[PDB]
This record gives sequence, structure tokens and C-alpha cells, in this order.
Amino acid sequence: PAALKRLAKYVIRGFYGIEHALALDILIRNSCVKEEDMLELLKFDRKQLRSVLNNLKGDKFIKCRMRYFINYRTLVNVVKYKLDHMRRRIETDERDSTNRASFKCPVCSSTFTDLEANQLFDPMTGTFRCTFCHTEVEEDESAMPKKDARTLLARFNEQIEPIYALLRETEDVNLAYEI
Amino acid sequence: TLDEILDETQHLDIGLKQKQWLMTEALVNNPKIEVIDGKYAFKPKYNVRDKKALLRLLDQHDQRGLGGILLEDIEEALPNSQKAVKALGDQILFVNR
Ligand SMILES: [Zn+2]
Repeated sequence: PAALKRLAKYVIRGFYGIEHALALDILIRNSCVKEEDMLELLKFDRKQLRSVLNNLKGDKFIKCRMRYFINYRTLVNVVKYKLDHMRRRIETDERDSTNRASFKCPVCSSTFTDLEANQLFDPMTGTFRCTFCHTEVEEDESAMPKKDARTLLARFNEQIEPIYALLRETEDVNLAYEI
Repeated sequence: TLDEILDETQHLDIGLKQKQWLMTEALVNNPKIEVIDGKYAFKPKYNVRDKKALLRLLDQHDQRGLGGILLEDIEEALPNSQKAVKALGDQILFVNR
């Protein structure tokens, strides 16, 4: 599991911050990890160390082995857990509606569908007139830039895979090594 | 030596009794007095305060950086900061809890 500690080297790099990461570095050696030793070594605060440990406990990152004196060992199989749910939420914000180019009247900032201004469509002017005011309609304008968000997320969320490729690959090859 | 300190501080007339008690006992109850022989030296910091080149401690990858403490710092010509910026420029990393 030396390359299992390598997926770990890449997640600490990829995610948790210096204060967390320094503690996580100690977690590297899964031989013996007491609370008094880790406190004295990290040169951290006891309340604060307890917060980080409690945070790591929340990850189920560690299996608190009681004597009382403690020991801590990896539990996260949630690398997929962050993945399946995050991909869902990003694909929700990505998947847009349609051209959804509803007429919108710039004077009253009222919103219409292509259907809304179609009933309004004024045959004497060959264009679309707003309802209560005859001022000509415009594009959905700003409204929801879900299409720009789709493009951005795609570049941004899938652009972090290459830098994660080292670990996405190590994990995959390490899991195969574990059998 | 205590006599040399007395001398330099012009406090030599502390009385032979006190002088002696200081020399034999004050500098004996001293925690881990690093004293090769005649002359007393610095005990806490093993390394000379030279404000530079702790690459040995950086490459000492056996204790995750060896608890680099700030207690033995900021008392030099540059308040750690000047060294740190170069320390920032170099591998040296600074943080606080
Ligand atoms: Zn209008």
C-alpha cells in the first residue's frame, strides 16, 4: 500500500490545506500514532489538534484504536463519493435549457417566451411588441447565463483531471495491486 | 566566565560570597548548562544562530521537518521576516498555529 499512500500524497496536495496537510503527513506512517506524541511533535494547539482530529474523524480518515492511548488509520473510499455527487451537481448547472431566446422588453424588463411575443408579434412592423407597452422586445439578455456556465464548468471541472491524472491512475493501479 | 561577566558589567564588587555562590551554584542549578570545561556556553539552540542554510533540517525527511520552532528566532538582526522572504524564496516554509 505504498502507492495507496501515493493517492494520499496527491489528495493532500489536491485538497486539504497546510494545517491539515502537516497532520496528514504524519498519518503517512500507519505503524503507531498516539495523541500525546502527535501533539508534542506537530507543535500544534491541543484544542485545535482535537479539532483537526475530529475533522479527520468526520472523514472516517482514521480508525481510532483505543488502548487511553490512541492509533489512527485510513478509511476514505469517498474519493468516489466526492466524485459521483460533485459530477451530478456540475452536470445540473451545466445542462442548460434551450436557446431559450424569449423576447424581453428593455423598457419594463419584462420577460417573454418566443411564444409570448409570438401572440404579440405585430404584423404591421414585422417584429415583436411587448404586452402593456408597445416598445420592441430584446434577447433574454443576462437572465441565466447557464450556457456560459456550462462551457466554463466543462473547461474548469474537466481541466483538473490532468493534474489529478497522476493519482486517478495510481489509485486505479494501486487498487488493482491490492486485489 | 562569571568573573569576566562581572568585569565587563563593572559589577565585580558583588561580594566574593555571592560571586562564589553564583559560580558554583547559580550556574549549576542551570538546567542543561552546556559547559565544555572552564567557560559557559549556549544550551537551548544546538545550532548556531546563523540565520541561514537549514537545508539539513529540510532534507531531514524523518520527522516531517523536525518541529521548526520560532521561539529560537526573531531575536537576530532581521526579525525572521528578512530571512523568511529569502526563506520564502527558498524551500523554507513558514506557518503558525
Ligand atoms: Zn415593456
